[PDB]
Amino acid sequence: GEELFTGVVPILIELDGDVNGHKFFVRGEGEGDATIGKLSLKFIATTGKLPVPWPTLVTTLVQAFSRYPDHMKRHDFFKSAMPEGYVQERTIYFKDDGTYKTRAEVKFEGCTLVNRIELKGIDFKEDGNILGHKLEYNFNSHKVYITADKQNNGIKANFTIRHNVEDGSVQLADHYQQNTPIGPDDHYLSTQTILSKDLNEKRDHMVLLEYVTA
Amino acid sequence: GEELFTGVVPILIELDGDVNGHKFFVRGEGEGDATIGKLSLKFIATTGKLPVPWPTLVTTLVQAFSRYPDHMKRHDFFKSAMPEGYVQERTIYFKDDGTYKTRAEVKFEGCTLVNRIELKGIDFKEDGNILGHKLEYNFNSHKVYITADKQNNGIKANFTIRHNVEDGSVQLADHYQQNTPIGDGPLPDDHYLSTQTILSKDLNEKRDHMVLLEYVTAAGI
Repeated sequence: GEELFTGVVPILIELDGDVNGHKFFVRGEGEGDATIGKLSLKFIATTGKLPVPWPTLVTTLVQAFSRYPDHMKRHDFFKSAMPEGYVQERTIYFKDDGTYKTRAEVKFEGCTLVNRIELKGIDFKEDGNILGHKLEYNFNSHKVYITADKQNNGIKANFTIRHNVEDGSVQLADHYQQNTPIGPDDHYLSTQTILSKDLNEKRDHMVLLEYVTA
Repeated sequence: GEELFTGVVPILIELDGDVNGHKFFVRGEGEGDATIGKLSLKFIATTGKLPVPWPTLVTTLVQAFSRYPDHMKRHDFFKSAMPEGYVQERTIYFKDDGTYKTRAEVKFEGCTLVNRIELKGIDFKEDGNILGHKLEYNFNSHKVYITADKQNNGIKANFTIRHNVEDGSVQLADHYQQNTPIGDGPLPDDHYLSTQTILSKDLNEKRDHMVLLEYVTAAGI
């Protein structure tokens, strides 16, 4: 399915989220290029100020755009699932803090790639790093190891994101991933991310850029 | 229909040309937006300096990216033919000179819109405006009158490009269009396409080329 990822591909991302009863919705549009890894998206919270800081949704808000090199093309499960797409399920444990349960389907709708996500977060501490918005507006580089899932015919991944916090400590988020096709050897995805803001935009937003290679 | 023309669409253009025996090939790539009417393309002559000046190829080298406003959406024949596409057959008469006959298939091939063109030119003067490269590297604003052709289930168009000549004269090029859908399920009253075009060059680029930017909108009604 890599046949569909040569050159720039338009992207739509919709996240239906519920953290501790706090209902919110995020829409993102942009382009992705998987020849260089470039991911460029802008997200908008159509339901007010987010109850949760933007950097925690980064891992939830398209690894199909990883810049798999010539000797690692056989291992790209993500593109190969397209245009049928795949289902991405994740469990995110914020240490000493609440937890995420995310189900995501990444599929082609026409010529555009769509990532429709449902998120549920419970047992989060108010006045803490997540609900208290104490997390820095950053996302540092992380390696994500991908392995093959023998039972369900897809891939699984686990990694720990280190969120920088304003006072100076470090907030950790343990990730557990499961990808399943709708219709690979041990390698990793090295990711870089920049977070910016659009000054003409007053709705709570996030502009991100990403470089992903394997 | 028009749904494939919301937002930026990638474009590939390939020209197989035969003018007075002088064989050439032109390849073009870029993007189009039909919400604002913007075309951004770069063409390369992969076979040496063209026997004919670039401007003469402008009209031949995807009117589907014209910016039909919401109240003239019904009249957009080009978009309605997609993704199966349409055939553009054109005859171009240069006054006191030779003539172009172009057959082109503009269709969606995957997520890219492709314009494959066959061009044949005869009876051109070696000592004239075209073969002599007397035409300036520009393209002035032109209106393209569209009427509905019910018999061929498409559209026909007539317009005349005024090509500037270096001495100060004007070379005229009479155009005659006929567009035919490749499938079925695609007819607009008399309206026109007002077009602006800039022809530029990339200094990094060693091959005979042409970079253009174009703004096409629909009006008259």
